[PDB]
Amino acid sequence: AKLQITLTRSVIGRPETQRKTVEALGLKKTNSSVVVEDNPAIRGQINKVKHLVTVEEK
Amino acid sequence: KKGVSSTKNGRDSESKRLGAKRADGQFVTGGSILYRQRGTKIYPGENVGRGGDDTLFAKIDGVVKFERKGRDKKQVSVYAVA
Amino acid sequence: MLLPKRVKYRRQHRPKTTGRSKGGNYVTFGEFGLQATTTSWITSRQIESARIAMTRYMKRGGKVWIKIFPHTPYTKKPLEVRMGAGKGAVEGWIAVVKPGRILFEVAGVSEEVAREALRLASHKLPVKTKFVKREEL
RNA sequence: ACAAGUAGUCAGAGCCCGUUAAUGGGUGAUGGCGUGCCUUUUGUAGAAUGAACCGGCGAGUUACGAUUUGAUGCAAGGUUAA
RNA sequence: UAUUGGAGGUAGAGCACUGUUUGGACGAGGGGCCGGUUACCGAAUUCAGACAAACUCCGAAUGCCAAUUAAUUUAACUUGGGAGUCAGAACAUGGGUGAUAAGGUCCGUGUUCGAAAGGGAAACAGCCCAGACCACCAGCUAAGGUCCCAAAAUA
RNA sequence: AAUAGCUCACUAGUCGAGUGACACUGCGCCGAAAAUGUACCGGGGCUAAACAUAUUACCGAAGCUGUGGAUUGUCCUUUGGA
RNA sequence: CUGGGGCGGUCGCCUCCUAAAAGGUAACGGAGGCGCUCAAAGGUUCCCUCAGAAUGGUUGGAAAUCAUUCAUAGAGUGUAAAGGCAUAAGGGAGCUUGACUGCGAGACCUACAAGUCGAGCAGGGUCGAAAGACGGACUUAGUGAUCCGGUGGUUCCGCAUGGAAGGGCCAUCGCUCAACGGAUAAAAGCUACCCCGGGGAUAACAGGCUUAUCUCCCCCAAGAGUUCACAUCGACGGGGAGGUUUGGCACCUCGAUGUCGGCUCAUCGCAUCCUGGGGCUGUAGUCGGUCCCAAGGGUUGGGCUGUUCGCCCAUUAAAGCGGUA
RNA sequence: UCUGGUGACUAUAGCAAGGAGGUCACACCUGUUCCCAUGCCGAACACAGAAGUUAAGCUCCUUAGCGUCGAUGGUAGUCGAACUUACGUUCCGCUAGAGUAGAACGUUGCCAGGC
Ligand SMILES: [Mg+2]
Ligand SMILES: [Mg+2]
Ligand SMILES: [Mg+2]
Ligand SMILES: [Mg+2]
Ligand SMILES: [Mg+2]
Repeated sequence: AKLQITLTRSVIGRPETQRKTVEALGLKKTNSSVVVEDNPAIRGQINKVKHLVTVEEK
Repeated sequence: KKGVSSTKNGRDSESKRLGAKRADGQFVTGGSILYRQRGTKIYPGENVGRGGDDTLFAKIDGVVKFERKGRDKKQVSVYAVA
Repeated sequence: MLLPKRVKYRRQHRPKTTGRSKGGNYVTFGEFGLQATTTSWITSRQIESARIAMTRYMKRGGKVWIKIFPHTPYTKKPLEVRMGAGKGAVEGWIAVVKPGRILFEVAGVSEEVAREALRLASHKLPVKTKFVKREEL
């Protein structure tokens, strides 16, 4: 339904791909966060860069 | 810097940017090259022609679709509804 | 089991030595055999040498099958030369072994004699080995 | 006057002083951190180069023409040169 | 990014082609001799094995091109004025070259340094973590750690 | 130099519980010699202060929060706050 | 250009692999070709299918030609290689000249100049019954800007005017300008008499990395040694240590790090030359050989070469091997 | 579904072996006068016929011997991550090829006569 994503790891030292994905999710700085609606399109991006972020059911 | 030792193979040509030029699903205008080749990796199909250089170009406007011919060949088609 | 009689191209890119045995992992001809557990390049002089050792011990009793053939040529540049100016000339023929490959097969001789012969062969050889019997069951 | 120091900073007792009065000035036992500056380089504490120290002097300006931008006239016209 | 559609022949496998190869069947040619016999030797034909950057009956992962299209983001292109750059470096990974040498050399793909301070690695441009607008004698953590030097478990 | 042959083929009995081999592994041992001074833990030192597998704390940055302050940009006008 | 120059090789085009399954991608990397050829080896219409193999035979060097069933093309395609090809793009045969003129929507490539592919529209053809197909060779090399000069058209300009000389335009010719984006129409050398500006961007010295070579150590144990692998010595092979040699790399030093021998002075390692302790032995003791522990000390004087080294003459208990720019 | 045309489909479609059959359709056939047929053959090609004949080509049925198709599961490889310098290890996706079962002796539109 609704989930919460926070950038827990830094984006320095990661390929441009992973940083672009992080840009697409709308996360700006380390430990920044956003709330978006559960959606296979969004899950595709979280799964691609799960090692930098974390999820919550909020 | 060594001396007299010399090799008889330091030569090559300029590669030709062959291969695909359009994909399944995009609107090509007529004349658009779809696949520059040698011999026939892909034969022309509907509304597609064969250049002198084995080049494949659309006859008319439309979408492009790659398909199978028999058991191991490929052709190309163009369809106009747009 | 020394050299290919002819090859098309004689200066070949060196072989990949990372992974597992594509095949030849079973005793097909022999009764007891010898497989490898590391990887190295095995040269013709080493194979010939391990063979003489094995077959001196068996005292011309039973048969032997060498399962590795030296196919790849290798190059070495002439001495005291700088870098560049082409590729060097062929110095020997090789055949890459990787963990699992059987290197020698034997039959028609008792088990202990075969094990001793393959032991003596193992020391003339640059790869860790293992004694194996014809897989059954 | 038992100490190992690119010489500062930061933390601080003790001792003297008192201002452009403000949460003040001088010195600093002792602790923490800390290899000048320029040039040139992939990279310089560099044992690469340059300067002993102070002071003065010491390097993208001007003429004419083009191009572009800003500004200002007035506009199917605008403008004079000798 | 999710979902469709497609070009291509790498990794891996495989021997159907070009070859490279180890054993075993099976009949036979010039020829041991008198066209000969038998050994063989040059192959034909099989069965089991294997090898390959310039082999492929096969064939991924991923990259790439595009969509009737979605969802999240915020760039993108055109014209004009001004440039600097053409000595790169190391790590990780796919390869050539060398000797499966080099802090080697030449490419591809990231990252970092260059042009990056801060914490860790004793010290240590390139490694790990992380990008410094300016205070504060506030708080939480990452990599690394918690007996003393030296903040934290002699858990 | 013929040979001198006891003991583990072999067990009653000295007497009475065990004893060959095999794999596949976890951690060590040997192989192991170089030049000013320990000198191949940063030092002390460590039988855990090593290693493995869990668990729970805490420290740790100029990262990220907290409070105050610049300076630009985009919004609301909350002409002020975001 | 160049793993410093020099010497050798190379320089433009096409094909293949390296190239990591789009495209692209480098090395003095691994392989080869081109500077043409075809008036049919072009266009079109209609026909036809191949190499080899045996069941084989007038020849039968074997297989020439001929025969017959299988032949996935294993053959041919003018040439290098790679993609293709029985729709045949392969092989005949008949007509033929499209190996057209004027162009081109669009696309590919791409710094530029160039290069590549084009449906279609006119003009006039060829072949075919027609539909159609044909702006060269199955595709991809077979090439060279400009300036200049020549030749043929055109009748555009042409210096008061009419002509003309000269230009312009269109067509074409003349380059191993091959160092192939071509400095000129025209060009080889030595400087130890050298000079200036630069560089550790780049060599000689040593420092650093590596350890191919080099010194030493080991492992396996055929074997020699009466017998006997293992007193000693150890082949074929295999694994290492060291950083003393010959090198490789080009990282500090060219606004200077004096380089070889000898002299003076040493200092440190031990893989020990003597001396001390031992295990051994194919050691009866003296003898020697081997291995282990050992670095405290000691470890000559001369002849010959600049020599280090090495040889030689006398001694000594020994006349050690290396690091230290 | 017969029977003959003519598209369509990756041979699951095919090859072989066996067994039938002619519903006047198909062939083989029988001839060269003709249009024609050449190089080198009336073979072919063209044509004129129908006496013959299921013998073959053909069609229908059987059979997996061959060819073809081919999963599940496991494995190799690999995107990403975290360790690490090992000819590596772990976690997570994706996921071959070979082989094994099996599939399979085709379906099929239209047109014309059939029944
Ligand atoms: Mg200085
Ligand atoms: Mg100094
Ligand atoms: Mg000075
Ligand atoms: Mg000078
Ligand atoms: Mg100086």
